[PDB]
Amino acid sequence: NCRSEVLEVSVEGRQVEEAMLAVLHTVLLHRSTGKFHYAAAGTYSIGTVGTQDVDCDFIDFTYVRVSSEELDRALRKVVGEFKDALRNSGGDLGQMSLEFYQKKKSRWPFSDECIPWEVWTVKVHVVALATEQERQICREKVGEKLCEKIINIVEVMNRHEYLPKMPTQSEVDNVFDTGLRDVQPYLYKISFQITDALGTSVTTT
Amino acid sequence: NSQDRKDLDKFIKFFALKTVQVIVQARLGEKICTRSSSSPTGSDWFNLAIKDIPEVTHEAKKALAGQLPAVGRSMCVEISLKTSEGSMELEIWCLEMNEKCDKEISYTVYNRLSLLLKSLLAITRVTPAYRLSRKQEYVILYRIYFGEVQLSGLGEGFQTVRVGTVGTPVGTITLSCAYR
Repeated sequence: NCRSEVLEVSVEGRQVEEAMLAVLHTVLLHRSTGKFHYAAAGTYSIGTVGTQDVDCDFIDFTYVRVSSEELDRALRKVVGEFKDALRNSGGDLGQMSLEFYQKKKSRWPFSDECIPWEVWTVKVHVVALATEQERQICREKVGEKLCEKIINIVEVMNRHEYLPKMPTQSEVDNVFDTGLRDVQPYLYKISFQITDALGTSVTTT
Repeated sequence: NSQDRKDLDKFIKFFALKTVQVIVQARLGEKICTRSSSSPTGSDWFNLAIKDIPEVTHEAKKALAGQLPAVGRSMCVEISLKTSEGSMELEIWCLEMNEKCDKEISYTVYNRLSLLLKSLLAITRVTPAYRLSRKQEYVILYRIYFGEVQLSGLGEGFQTVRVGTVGTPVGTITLSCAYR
């Protein structure tokens, strides 16, 4: 019964990237462990995860991410593709989604089914600014908002009970992404989507 | 005792030590950067690279005096600021132990404590005292003690951000922060 969480931020254009990187990394900070080194007997040792602070150029904000420079590009590139799509879409509103799934083996010939257990969606609202003062004020207020966002992500990280059980050695790529050198995230995929802004009903009001 | 609780009290002790480490280091005015490692040392607690500051460790053990958080006895880390005139309690981080016993629970606790430390790494950077401390005029202050959690020194209208909770056969640990 995959759990879903929705966030929303209102930023200037040149603030999208960092904003996105602050959310993703934060989530990926909680959804990753040290790299497993298995022994033939079945036991395994767990590596050590490093963390570092990222100061934002365009936001008055700092966030903690894992010290894996390949993960940082797996994020920066897809965030760059989303940032490309937003500008190409014109004056309309976009969103990115981060899903954590596990692989489940199915009998031949069926492909193994990816079952998601957790999905994080953040909706991006882009505002165009006109003066330099608006830019400065935006730099501070977006920082405060992102503080609230990280706080809520952390509280959700307690309100979520389920996690996949630890795999055995041959079972490990059904649960974890083992392609990185310095961190072992849960199996995840990041996609994005440019929304059509819809209306609000004049019923409850 | 049973060895499982020897390991559990060891886990709680080093979780408290690393908690103080993370908070104090998050108030030192500079950015923290530690490296990952596939061949770790025997001193990488909770699979995290958190370097111990020996002075912070000495004040943390001297405050601890050889005991652990329990029902009624909680570890607190007070971050304050003293102007050139001269004492605002900015935030008090609270490490509690609760009555409820998780009887349906050896290393699940270890991993949950690791995740809680990661949440602490995240939360310590989004409270106002962080960007207050990164621009230091002003000098940041820390003080570790057992509570008897004394809230009043902050002010009226405070709010509590809950870092997280972890369940153990001996009780549930609660890490939170009351900040100005």
